[PDB]
Amino acid sequence: MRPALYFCGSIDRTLYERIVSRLRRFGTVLTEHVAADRLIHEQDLEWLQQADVVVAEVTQPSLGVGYELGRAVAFNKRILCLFRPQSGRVLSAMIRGAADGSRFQVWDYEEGEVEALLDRYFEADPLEENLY
Amino acid sequence: PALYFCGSIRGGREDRTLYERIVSRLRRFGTVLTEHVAAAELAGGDRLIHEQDLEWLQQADVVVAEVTQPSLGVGYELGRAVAFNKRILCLFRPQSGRVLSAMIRGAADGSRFQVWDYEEGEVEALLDRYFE
Ligand SMILES: CNc1nc(Nc2ccc(C(=O)O)cc2-c2cccc(C(F)(F)F)c2F)nc2ccc(C(C)C)cc12
Ligand SMILES: CNc1nc(Nc2ccc(C(=O)O)cc2-c2cccc(C(F)(F)F)c2F)nc2ccc(C(C)C)cc12
Repeated sequence: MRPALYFCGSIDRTLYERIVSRLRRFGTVLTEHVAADRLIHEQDLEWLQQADVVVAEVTQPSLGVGYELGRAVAFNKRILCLFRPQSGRVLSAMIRGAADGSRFQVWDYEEGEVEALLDRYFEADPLEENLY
Repeated sequence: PALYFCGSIRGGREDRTLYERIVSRLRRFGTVLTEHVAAAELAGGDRLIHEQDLEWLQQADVVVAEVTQPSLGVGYELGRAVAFNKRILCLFRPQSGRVLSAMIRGAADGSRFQVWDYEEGEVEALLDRYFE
């Protein structure tokens, strides 16, 4: 089966659909139907552990997104966070500070470039190798 | 006891008097590791901030989190705290009109991780109940 990708965002919808649509080129997006409480917590936890990579849109402040990122770090997951400074917000220091430039990355982006940034991210460290 | 008070930067401005009341009450039970962060007008290095909060979180006997304001930082600290199996109390005000994230309400096991809905006037009596 294809790699499993976890898309994390705040429960924007047009941008989230573009992110999920692009990530489907790299594998199954486990949270695709969520994008489209104990039971919810358990299901997201099951999917986070299954994920090969966690891609989180962290522009909208969310306790849920933050919590899933904290659990993901504790699971030693490969994490990419996407933040849009054009929102006007200052990203939480806890999320910027968690970055280590390798396993946990935080990229500031402009809405128009998100598809190109996701291709860049998987070209540098693919989940499936390219054909010859 | 070492007590970790977890609140949001936004809540530290909009709920300043309420955060001061919570920190003041918590001091009757032990040392509040984050007292100086709550007293500050909120950055000095995001990695330094992350490492400091993570050191205090690791050392804490109990984490008391005010989760009424959505915050990626408060969510992240709660996710790291659950991975450490910290004893956690989350305080949420439904009069705010907010719907607390399913991820936070769903993390409750009702004993180790508890989430209490409250009205601001009763917070001192509720913290006395919790530590009694
Ligand atoms: C509210 N319903 C369900 N939420 C969730 N996760 C959340 C919970 C809270 C938060 C928050 O911002 O606090 C955000 C999320 C969330 C996580 C990943 C992606 C997205 C996306 F942005 F893509 F949509 C999210 F919103 N997981 C689910 C998993 C199964 C089911 C049923 C099918 C069983 C229901 C749910
Ligand atoms: C922003 N500055 C500093 N933040 C923090 N933690 C945060 C980071 C982000 C968030 C967020 O909501 O996203 C919230 C917190 C936070 C954590 C616990 C208590 C509070 C309280 F509400 F009580 F105030 C918090 F706000 N730790 C620090 C630790 C040392 C220093 C020195 C420079 C003085 C600075 C800081």
